Amino acid sequence: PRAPRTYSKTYSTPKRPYESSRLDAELKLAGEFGLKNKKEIYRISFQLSKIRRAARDLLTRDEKDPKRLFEGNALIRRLVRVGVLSEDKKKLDYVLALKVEDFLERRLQTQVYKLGLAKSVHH
Amino acid sequence: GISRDSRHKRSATGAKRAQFRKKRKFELGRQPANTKIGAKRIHSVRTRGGNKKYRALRIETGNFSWASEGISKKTRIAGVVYHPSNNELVRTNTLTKAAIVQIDATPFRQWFEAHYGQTLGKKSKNAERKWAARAASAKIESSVESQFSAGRLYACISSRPGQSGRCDGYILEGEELAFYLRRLTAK
Amino acid sequence: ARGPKKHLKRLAAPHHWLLDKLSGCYAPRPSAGPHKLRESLPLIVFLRNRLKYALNGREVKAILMQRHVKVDGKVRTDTTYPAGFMDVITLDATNENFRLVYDVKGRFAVHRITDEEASYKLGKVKKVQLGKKGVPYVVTHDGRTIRYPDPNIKVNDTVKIDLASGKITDFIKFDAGKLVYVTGGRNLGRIGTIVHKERHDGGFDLVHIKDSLDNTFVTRLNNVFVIGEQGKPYISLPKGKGIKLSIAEERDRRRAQQ
Amino acid sequence: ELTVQSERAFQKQPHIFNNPKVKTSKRTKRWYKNAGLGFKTPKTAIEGSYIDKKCPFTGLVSIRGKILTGTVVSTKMHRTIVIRRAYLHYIPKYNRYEKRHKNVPVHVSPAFRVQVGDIVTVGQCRPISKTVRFNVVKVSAA
RNA sequence: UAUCUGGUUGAUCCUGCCAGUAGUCAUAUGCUUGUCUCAAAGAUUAAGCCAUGCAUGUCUAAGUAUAAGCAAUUUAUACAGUGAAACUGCGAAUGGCUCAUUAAAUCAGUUAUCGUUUAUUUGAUAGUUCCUUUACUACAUGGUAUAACUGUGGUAAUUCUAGAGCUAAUACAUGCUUAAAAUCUCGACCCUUUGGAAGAGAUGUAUUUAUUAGAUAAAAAAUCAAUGUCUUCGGACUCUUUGAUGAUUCAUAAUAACUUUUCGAAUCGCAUGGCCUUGUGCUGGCGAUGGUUCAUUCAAAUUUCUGCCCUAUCAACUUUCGAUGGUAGGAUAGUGGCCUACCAUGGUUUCAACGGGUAACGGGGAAUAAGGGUUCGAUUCCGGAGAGGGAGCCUGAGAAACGGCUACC
RNA sequence: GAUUUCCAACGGGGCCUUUCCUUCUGGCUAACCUUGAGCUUGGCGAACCAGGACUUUUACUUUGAAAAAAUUAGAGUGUUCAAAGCAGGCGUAUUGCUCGAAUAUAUUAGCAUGGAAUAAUAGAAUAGGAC
RNA sequence: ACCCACUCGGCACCUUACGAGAAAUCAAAGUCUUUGGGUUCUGGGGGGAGUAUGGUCGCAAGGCUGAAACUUAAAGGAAUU
RNA sequence: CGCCCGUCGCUAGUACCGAUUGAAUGGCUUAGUGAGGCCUCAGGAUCUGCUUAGAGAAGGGGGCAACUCCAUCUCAGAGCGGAGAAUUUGGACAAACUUGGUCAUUUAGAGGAACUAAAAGUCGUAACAAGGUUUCCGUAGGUGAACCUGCGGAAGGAUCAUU
Repeated sequence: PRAPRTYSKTYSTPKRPYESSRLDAELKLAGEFGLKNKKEIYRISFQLSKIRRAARDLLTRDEKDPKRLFEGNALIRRLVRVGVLSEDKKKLDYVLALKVEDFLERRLQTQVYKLGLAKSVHH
Repeated sequence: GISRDSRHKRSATGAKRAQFRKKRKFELGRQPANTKIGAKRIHSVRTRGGNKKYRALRIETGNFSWASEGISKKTRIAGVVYHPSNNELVRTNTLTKAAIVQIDATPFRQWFEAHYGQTLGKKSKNAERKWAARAASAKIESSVESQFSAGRLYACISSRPGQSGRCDGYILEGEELAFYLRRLTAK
Repeated sequence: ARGPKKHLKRLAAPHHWLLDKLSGCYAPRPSAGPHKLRESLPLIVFLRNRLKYALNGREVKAILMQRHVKVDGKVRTDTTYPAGFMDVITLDATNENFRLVYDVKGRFAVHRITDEEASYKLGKVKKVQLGKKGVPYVVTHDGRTIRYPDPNIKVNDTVKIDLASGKITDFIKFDAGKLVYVTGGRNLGRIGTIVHKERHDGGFDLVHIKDSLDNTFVTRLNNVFVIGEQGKPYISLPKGKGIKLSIAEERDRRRAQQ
Repeated sequence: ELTVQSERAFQKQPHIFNNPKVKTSKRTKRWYKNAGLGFKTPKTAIEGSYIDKKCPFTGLVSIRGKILTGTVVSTKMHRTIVIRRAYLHYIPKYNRYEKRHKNVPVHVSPAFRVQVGDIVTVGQCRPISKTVRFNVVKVSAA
């Protein structure tokens, strides 16, 4: 028997899946960005919460410690390379304020729309 | 067969330790050799990783040494006199380690006569000069000289007949001779 | 269990081997030889995954059986020969030898050496006394015994095996200012000098060695290897001579280069 | 006890023999071996009359291994003493220590005098009996 | 991502539980079920029972080839290529499956073998083996049986076998064969006995013993075994050799002998050169196999300290017949009551002994939480037990081996 | 001018303050009266060791060695994304070059090092107390 | 024996709440979400049930230890109309 | 014109006791019987080597009449050995069988005495007000039933007040 493979869930079910305001927020986001059933919305929320918690833990550490420093630079570099992080503002603090808006912006359909190649999110 | 495990042995606290594994090959045990006095016959026994053991039985002759003077010769076993373990080995007249046993002492007497030129209490100029040079050492203590005059000596066995396959011993002398003489005379 | 094992799964293999995690199900179990299998480097994995002159076990077996490899003198034919540390391995003609030496990351390097480097070698002794008929002999880390050594040779020294006549060309006394390769432990592949070794009367001697760039770290005496004098190493060091350069600035250096 | 030669056999140091034809003092030569690890053999062991093949000072038993201290609680059992070990067990859950004790039997040479209460130090040695595996190498009397 | 809510009530505030909620390498089931990658899968109750198939055999240039097999030699008339079967040497003690038993037991962290064994690969490592040693002696390499095969068959049947004829070993069983010196013994001989010798035997390992050593803090002065070295024997003699560990009766060496006598090449394939002299005379590599020990590795075996669920509606347990230690001996490869004969009465325990259950193999780990914490872990990695319950044993370095046997259910 | 003359905070080392803050047999003597005119042989055995006279135990804490993988966090990487995996990238590609395959986690028990802040143990009292 | 002033050790009493408590009330029920003085015992929804059984003491009635199966969504405490 | 209790009747389920020298499963061992392998005491079928040794006599070398020297198909007999099976005197491992003892889990059992479940059963009104005899807690009796009574105690009383 070979070594088992590693798999992890890419989404996180919210603690309260039965309420009004959250549902309104998600439904509006899906409608105005052209998405399928909101499994990817939950996935994006999961990854955003993960990186936000990582950034909070990094900010907890004291300044000039290489432990904190090199992970902070690596995370900032990866996030700004992805593009959800604004190039002008990168101080390990704007990551704690970034929302799912930029992550959904970086999708192929929204990029095509805002470039002007399909004229519609669904198209 | 016989096993040397500790699982069957009761624990220090006194609890009956339940069995865990069956008896293993590497921890087996064989029967006592019980080397009697009789016709020479040794059977080889295969041991873990080779190294066949010489299971002696009914030995005829063995080697005995004279640590006080330092000569070793082959003498004949006569009989066990007393065993510090217990008396039934002597009663059976069987040979074990650390057992006091009479020996022929005949080649020892021949060596003394041919090497020192004097008798132990009952021609060649090279022999005479050798004895003269080796003088001032012919004195022998009372117990050993009396035993030599009477014949058979007392020897204690050092080798293990079951493992070695042969009997090797040394003549008693001094404090151990006196102690063992007292023990055997107190009868 | 009830006898020595003859197999080893591909999870318990040493991490310094640097082998593919799945790559099937099994891993090459080294055969009995000079070095221990846990700190070994078999020719199978070395020529299949670390140097890339073959594809699979059949090919590498064919390359060893063609009398092309000349491991430590004799040609050798076993694919799972346990080639350890500080051992030269001649590869037929055109002079590639690549003596096995640990890198700074703890694994093994492929640093190429020259003809004289392959001709000579250094081995650390571990046990010395006289044997049958009173012939003194030294047992090196490789495992070879050399009869009638220099009387000045003592425990924890390093001798120079010529590999042609089987005698000691020279020896290095274990004292201060000796280059150490640190064989084993968390400091694998490090290079340092001897400054002070603790007595450690109970056992497990350790020495607080010092890297060139003022890095002081202590390693057990059983995990040291005298490779030469100060500033004058007796072996061809690979790139990154035990620098142990820190993570952030080595990343900075690699991005600057790229 | 006082007389070393009390058993049926003639116990003596193996391979140790004194010439019956000589006069030199002490007659039988007493072989002694240094214990090591900063342990000093007592003066009584040098001139003692016992044999005690299990004693490291005058026997083949080595004191290789670890050294641990203890307090003697029983001396009735012959040629040996039982020491009580006091150690604290830490429970990570409660962040408080647990009082625990262990009784390990050890072997004491006749040269050392041990009572109920004094401190002893015992080092590892080869299995002497079923349970005892340590030998007394130093005693601090109270 | 340190959070809630509905419910006793005409109505209020508390304790309190029930339910809703989310997750589960946690399962089972119902409704459906287009596509890529990936993957668990008779563990939960029965470690219950199994029809039928397969899963351990193996040949290189280099152990044995008269197959009544296949062909070819043109290098060969003793043999050469391939090659069934078989003998021989190894492997079958690896791997795979399950977690029944097991609660200081396994196991994990961490130690020791100065208390043991070890095929295998790697590196070294036998000038002595004729012992009335002038015949008792093939060392140009010697003895014997046997497998396959050819004929007789028995049985209904099985990896069933008996008689006849043969034949080979890297099959069994024997066996000698190379310079010397030094050192020990006996000892003629000369005896001028300061005293010196012809001569002979002994002189490698493996085993059994016993002894001497195996050293190794500084420094002086009168005398003795026979003057020892060499001399006015007044006496000078200083030089003196010894490895390792914290530790040794350590490694090692020398003596006196011992061995139903251990080894010290009666083996195999290629290539073809030199010395004379023209003798199949004498010297000549690559290796393979095998071999006596030591080291390394593969390891195995015990072993130091700590750590394991719930129960006192388990308070004393063990100690006849082994229990806690010693003395001496047997067996093991080794230390050890592992067993034996004697002696002493001892050993653990409210700091949870001992007994009971575990629907408990342990660990590495998994699920779930601000922190703490709770539950699970048979299962892809390590270690441990098992081949239906026991118990015994051969071979084998390594097995109480079960796809190895014997005995009872 | 990132640096020296630095003025302030911060933890460290040695010495004097009755405070040996374990010490004796030898190699060299260290801080050296060694004297050379200020490199000239010996200022005081630790400035370097061999060693030996003794070490009350601790509980605790700091650091460190050793701590097999997968698995946990997590670096790098266009497996088309991702689950992943441990590759790949760049060419003059007729010849080839080449970065990587990290870094941390390891409770408790065991081993070594600085502390006597806190919590116990014993010393000398009809003195056989120490010099 | 009385009266004035002080003090220690007790039975206690009255107005208030710096505070506690769900309230009734408490100078201790306070110094407990600003959570840690030392220490023993008892309880985890109401019934079953202080029952059965296993032990133990007692002449006896009974005393000590002490469940499980099963059932329910309310059993309760303080105050208000 | 509330709330609520107890006895009894009907229906189901749960648990306990219960005669049955209770029955089955597993663990441990009292004793007896006891297969088999192992180590030893013997055993000797059978095979087989060596030394002489008689042996009828071919043929040869000799005599050359007989007769002598040598092995050949063969069988009396005498020793010197080696392997050596069947069986088997003794010791230990002792599987397993019979008989019991002890411990852990289970369930059948006539009947007895309890608990619980319920929109609609009969009798009384015991408690919630001074519940119409003020309640509650121990102890001992009586009654179909809640309950009553004697003794002691408590207010959770219906009394914070007699200078």
